[PDB]
This record gives sequence, C-alpha cells and structure tokens, in this order.
Amino acid sequence: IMLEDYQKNFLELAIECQALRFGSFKLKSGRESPYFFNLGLFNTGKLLSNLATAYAIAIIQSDLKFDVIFGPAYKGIPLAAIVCVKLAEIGGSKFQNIQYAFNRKEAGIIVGSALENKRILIIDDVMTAINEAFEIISNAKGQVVGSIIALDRQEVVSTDDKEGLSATQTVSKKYGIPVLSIVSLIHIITYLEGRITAEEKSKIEQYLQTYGASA
Amino acid sequence: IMLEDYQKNFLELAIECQALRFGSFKLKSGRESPYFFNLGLFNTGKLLSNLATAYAIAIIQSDLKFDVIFGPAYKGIPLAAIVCVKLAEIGGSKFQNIQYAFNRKEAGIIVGSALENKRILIIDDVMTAINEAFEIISNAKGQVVGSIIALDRQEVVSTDDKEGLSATQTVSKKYGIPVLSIVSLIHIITYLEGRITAEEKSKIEQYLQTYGASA
Ligand SMILES: [Mg+2]
Ligand SMILES: [Mg+2]
Repeated sequence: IMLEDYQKNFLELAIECQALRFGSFKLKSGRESPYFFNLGLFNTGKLLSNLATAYAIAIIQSDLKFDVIFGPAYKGIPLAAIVCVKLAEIGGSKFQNIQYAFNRKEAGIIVGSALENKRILIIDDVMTAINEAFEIISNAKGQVVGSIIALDRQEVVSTDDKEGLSATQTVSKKYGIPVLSIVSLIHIITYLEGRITAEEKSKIEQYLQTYGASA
Repeated sequence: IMLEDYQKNFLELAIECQALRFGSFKLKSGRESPYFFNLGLFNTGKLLSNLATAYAIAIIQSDLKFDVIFGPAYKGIPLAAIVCVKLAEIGGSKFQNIQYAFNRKEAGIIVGSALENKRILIIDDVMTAINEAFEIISNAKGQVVGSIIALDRQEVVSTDDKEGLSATQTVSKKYGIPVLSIVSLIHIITYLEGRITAEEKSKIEQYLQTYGASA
C-alpha cells in the first residue's frame, strides 16, 4: 500500500538471507533494539543481483541527476560497482555512460575518471566517515549531489533531544543534499503487518516512538 | 573462426573505450610494444556490464568448479563483485549461490564468508601480488582452484630464455591451477585481420615472435 514492489522484494530477501533479524539486540550505545541489520549477508551472486536492482530502482525513481557513483572504501566499492552496472542495464539510455569511482585508503587516491565538474552520488551500506567522502570528493573538484544507503534507521542522533534530526537528516541538512534509502524502519514495520501478531509488531513501533526521528 | 562471440564483442568495446590502443609503447622493462592495455577504461555502467558478461562467459565455458570468487584489493574488488552477480544472472541454477570475497590491505582481513573448505577462483585485471592472494587464501583454509584475468599477454618472463614460460603459465605451473583469460594476444592478432593491412598486422605478429611464449 505504502511500500513499492522493489522494497517488498528487498525486505523478503533481507529476512531470508538473515541480513535482517528480529529479536533483542544491544547497539554500540547500549540501547536495546528489536532488530539487527547487516547488509554483508547479501553475499551470493543472486543476493547481490537483487541488492543491485533494489538500489538501482530507488535511484531511478528519485530522478536525481548525477555523472559518477562513488563508493567509500571498503564496503562501498562493490556496491558502487554492481549498482553502476545495474543502472545501465535497467535504467535506459540516460544511465549508459555513468562512471563509477572509489578510493584507496592509503597510509587517498581516487580510482576512476577526473571528478572535476562531475556530479557525484555516494553509495554506501549504512550511515553512522561521511565527512571523509565529502572531503575526498571536494578536493578532486567533485560536487556531491546526493547519497544512498540500504537502510535508514531513522534514529535521533542525541538521546536527550527527542526532537532532533536523524543521521540521514543531519547529513542532508549539512550538505544540502538528499540521502536516499531503499527502505526505512517505518517500511520494515509496514511489511511485517500480517506476518507477526500485535506482539513484536508492537515492540518495534514502541521502539520507533522512543528512538525514532520525526519526518 | 577461432574467436568466440564474447571475445569479439569484448575486443570491439576494448578498442572503442580506448582500453586497447595500438601504436608504439615502451613497457616498464624498456621493451617496445605495438599496443597498450588498460582495463580501467572500462569505466561506465554499460562498459562494466559488458566486461562482467565477458568474464562470466569465459568462466562458465571453462567448466571450473568453485564456491567463491575472490578479488585482490583494489582492482579486483569491483571485478569480483560484478562478475559474481553476472554468473548468477546468466549462468543458471549452479551459479545462484556463489559467494564473493576480497581483502582489506590493512597496515589483511577478508570481507566475506569463512573460506574453510571453500574452492576459490581469483579474479583480477592483469597478471604481472599473485603470491599475496594465495597466502591470504591458504591461511583462511581456502583452496585456490583457478585464476582469471582479462588479457593474457603471453610474454616470456625472462628476456634471454625464449623457451621459458609466460606469466600465466608460470602461475599455472606453480599452483597446479588453470589461469583463464577473456582474450590473449593471439586473439587480438586474429580479430585485427581485415581491419588493418599487412603493415601493423605484421608488426604485432613479429612482436609475438620475439617476445611471445609457446603454447
Ligand atoms: Mg518517476
Ligand atoms: Mg561447454
């Protein structure tokens, strides 16, 4: 009803491959969470194919205009790559010539074409690092025009500031750009209706209440 | 006649995107070469799509049996990824559950599933580094069963040993495994017939004579 078909498909695969788990989980903060998410578990050719398609459709539907998809080392490298491919495969003539690029985290160089006057989309797995990418890109004269992750957790950044912004909202405000996501926690909650009873369904909604950011 | 359709298609794209150039080029050794090759120039979604397909068909046709495709950091990360995807998309039911993996070059950890008792294919751009990958994989109890690159240059490793082995042959002998390639220099030479006259066509064949390894 609210959920697109690519979002429903992503979430069912997410649950099947165990990238999305439900139960009792303690976050790094110590806060207790009704689910756990690891995109890494999208780890086969089939799963990666579907993951790439799900990112690709979110990007096409967003209407965002860009020249280069950029994935921060290390998790963003394979993601940038498979999604660049997918865009060209299902996106039509406009997405044929989209370049991809990423960075060596040397102990900084960019692997790809010159970013000067190029509009850049950042792709990564999650958003929790962000400034690093913007720095690298702006140094190369690249203009970041957007960001996409798989799951927007929609959690307020500060505990004792319930009316504060989420991670994605914070980034979107600072750089003036959209931060897309395949799904958000509200989407998880929506998909779970009729798959669970008002038991765990409640738990998660009551977690969105306590820790979730407003639209 | 000798060249498969995926090889013809790869080479035409290679020439179109300038990843394959002809002219006078000095190698690192100082040796003079009739062509230059950079896989990096396969840099758009369309080009990456076709590159992935070309690797994927070479792998399917080879009949090699493996569980994991592994790409050495950094150039092998996106390659491992898009090709893992492609295998699942065109390879049928047998390639659905192939995992992919790579390595952080930390100043070593593997990003992916446990490699123990898993049969591994290495994918990289060229072969000139090789031991690094084998070490990493054997430590994790992974069994390397093969390697694939885009272009086999077929050059003898030692100048003053004309009957010596090529780079790929050397690796194949040391580890007892096949080292596949989308194309070799003999394939380049074959494709160029009727596209050039006996002028540069000669030059390259006379370079294969001087510097090429025997079958
Ligand atoms: Mg639309
Ligand atoms: Mg066959």
